[PDB]
Amino acid sequence: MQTAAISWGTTPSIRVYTANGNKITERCYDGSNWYTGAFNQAGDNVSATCWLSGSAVHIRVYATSGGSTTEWCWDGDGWTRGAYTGL
Amino acid sequence: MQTAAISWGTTPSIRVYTANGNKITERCYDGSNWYTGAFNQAGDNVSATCWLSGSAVHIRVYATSGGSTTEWCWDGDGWTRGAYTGL
Amino acid sequence: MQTAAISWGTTPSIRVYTANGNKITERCYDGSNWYTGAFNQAGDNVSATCWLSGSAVHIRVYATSGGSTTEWCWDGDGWTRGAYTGL
Ligand SMILES: CC(=O)N[C@H]1[C@H](O[C@@H]2[C@@H](O)[C@H](O)O[C@H](CO)[C@@H]2O)O[C@H](CO)[C@@H](O[C@@H]2O[C@H](CO)[C@H](O)[C@H](O)[C@H]2O)[C@@H]1O[C@@H]1O[C@@H](C)[C@@H](O)[C@@H](O)[C@@H]1O
Ligand SMILES: CC(=O)N[C@H]1[C@H](O[C@@H]2[C@@H](O)[C@H](O)O[C@H](CO)[C@@H]2O)O[C@H](CO)[C@@H](O[C@@H]2O[C@H](CO)[C@H](O)[C@H](O)[C@H]2O)[C@@H]1O[C@@H]1O[C@@H](C)[C@@H](O)[C@@H](O)[C@@H]1O
Ligand SMILES: CC(=O)N[C@H]1[C@H](O[C@@H]2[C@@H](O)[C@H](O)O[C@H](CO)[C@@H]2O)O[C@H](CO)[C@@H](O[C@@H]2O[C@H](CO)[C@H](O)[C@H](O)[C@H]2O)[C@@H]1O[C@@H]1O[C@@H](C)[C@@H](O)[C@@H](O)[C@@H]1O
Ligand SMILES: CC(=O)N[C@@H]1[C@@H](O[C@@H]2O[C@@H](C)[C@@H](O)[C@@H](O)[C@@H]2O)[C@H](O)[C@@H](CO)O[C@H]1O
Ligand SMILES: CC(=O)N[C@@H]1[C@@H](O[C@@H]2O[C@@H](C)[C@@H](O)[C@@H](O)[C@@H]2O)[C@H](O)[C@@H](CO)O[C@H]1O
Ligand SMILES: CC(=O)N[C@@H]1[C@@H](O[C@@H]2O[C@@H](C)[C@@H](O)[C@@H](O)[C@@H]2O)[C@H](O)[C@@H](CO)O[C@H]1O
Repeated sequence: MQTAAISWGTTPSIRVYTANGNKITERCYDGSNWYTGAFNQAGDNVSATCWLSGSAVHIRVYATSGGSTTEWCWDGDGWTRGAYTGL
Repeated sequence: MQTAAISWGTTPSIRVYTANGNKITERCYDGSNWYTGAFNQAGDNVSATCWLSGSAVHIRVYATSGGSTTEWCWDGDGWTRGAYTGL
Repeated sequence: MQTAAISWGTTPSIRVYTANGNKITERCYDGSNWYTGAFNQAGDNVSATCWLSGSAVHIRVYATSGGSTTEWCWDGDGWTRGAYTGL
């Protein structure tokens, strides 16, 4: 089981991505309880990065399944497939 | 052997967490030599994130041992167990 | 195959490091297409962190090959070996 962690803002908000059993899932903290996030994609390995434009977070998650990495994008309205390609 | 890296401030300070042999340890840079940090917890996988409140760093380390992830918190006065729960 | 991801600035710029087959490589985004970066070093595991001094990025990549981690530094003019030592 393998994780990636990101955080932003002053609360802060935290997101922890966990790869387990070929599934990546997401747990979320926004200042009170931890909860399960919307992100669900295939993979055995995960990394992530984020940035703020004002108060709005943008997240990129790099989900690797076997020999292929897929980027997933959060830009305020759902998870969308990004343009990233690997070697 | 698997690592996680965080950094903050303008020096910068860097912390590198290494999982090896079911032990996670910490090496630290604050502008001169690298040294061994106080963090020691069980795990075969590690991620980390941090933020600043003014000059004061807050660190969260996610230590995974088998099928369970535990959060460890640095908030200026020692490492304490966090509220994070996984699936 | 295992990745690390960093990002900076407002574009943003993103760097994704991938360890595969004992080689770590780098893919780069600066606002248009993804491209292959200059970084190439040995390892089966990678983490990374970065910071800005004004507009200038500084990157540290921690490349682990077997039982040894080596730090690699980007400070505006090529990749150089850092002072990091592990246990
Ligand atoms: C508190 C919370 O849950 N916020 C989530 C929110 O997730 C909800 C679920 O709580 C609910 O059960 O289901 C609905 C779908 O019917 C939804 O998935 O979704 C919102 C809207 O996308 C998002 O809240 C925003 O979060 C940011 C954090 O900076 C900010 O506070 C903003 O004002 C909120 O509106 C939350 O979604 C999670 O966080 C995202 C950044 C991303 O990680 C998601 O995958 C998470 O589910
Ligand atoms: C330079 C240094 O060592 N700072 C450490 C400091 O660690 C010391 C050890 O050096 C000494 O050998 O043992 C004592 C215990 O008897 C202690 O563990 O501990 C201080 C206080 O917690 C902390 O320094 C603070 O670091 C921040 C960095 O932003 C800042 O400069 C502040 O002004 C300092 O007081 C250092 O602890 C390390 O960094 C922490 C953030 C965390 O990573 C720890 O696990 C590290 O040991
Ligand atoms: C757009 C781009 O490619 N920028 C790279 C640039 O890489 C070039 C290659 O494009 C070309 O094919 O080969 C030459 C060697 O002959 C070179 O490797 O290299 C520049 C200069 O080092 C660097 O651009 C700078 O990037 C920063 C990003 O913040 C900023 O925009 C600045 O103004 C640019 O000058 C790019 O190098 C990449 O990014 C680095 C941070 C690091 O990740 C490298 O390993 C990447 O190759
Ligand atoms: C926000 C931005 O800089 N660009 C968006 C486009 O690219 C997506 O995000 C960037 C950061 C990088 O992760 C890409 O791989 C990813 O595809 C995106 O394609 C476009 C879609 O309409 O939206 C831009 O805002
Ligand atoms: C600093 C903060 O926002 N909350 C602290 C509490 O939660 C701890 O930190 C947050 C960021 C998250 O990592 C939690 O899982 C973690 O438990 C903490 O329980 C409380 C203890 O007295 O202190 C708050 O400051
Ligand atoms: C930029 C800085 O704080 N120090 C540089 C020196 O150390 C290198 O960078 C730091 C952040 C840390 O990663 C070290 O392990 C790494 O060696 C560097 O040795 C020196 C070389 O001339 O340049 C400093 O600017």
